[PDB]
Amino acid sequence: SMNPPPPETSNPNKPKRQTNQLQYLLRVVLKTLWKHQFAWPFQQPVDAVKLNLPDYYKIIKTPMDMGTIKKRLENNYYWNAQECIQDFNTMFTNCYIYNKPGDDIVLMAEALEKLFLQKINELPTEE
Ligand SMILES: CNc1cnn(C)c(=O)c1Cl
Repeated sequence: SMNPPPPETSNPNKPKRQTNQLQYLLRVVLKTLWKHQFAWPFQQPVDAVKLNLPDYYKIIKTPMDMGTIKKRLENNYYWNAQECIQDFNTMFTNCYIYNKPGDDIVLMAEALEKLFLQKINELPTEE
């Protein structure tokens, strides 16, 4: 079984804007998570072929990862901050759905989610 194509990261047919919250999601949220000791498994799409996990994309129909989110933010793919927050939420939920609770990857995802929630609880004000 092949990997699926990665999620779309640009689209010239959508209007674009810079906002306080979107800037914060890249400059603070993404950048801070990216530096975490346990960020590496979440920095790019899950390579189910190399991991020999052909059931990964049988189970996970909405893949998401921080590499994709980073590109989306850089490419102004999101109009609303919540679209980006939803992508982070999806990334964590995918990990929890697919993996066994005792797996290191879940411990890692949970550590990142803790940091994520700390950062989004300090989201700046909307225009
Ligand atoms: C490299 N990241 C991985 C690898 N395997 N699985 C099952 C995952 O959920 C993740 Cl995030």
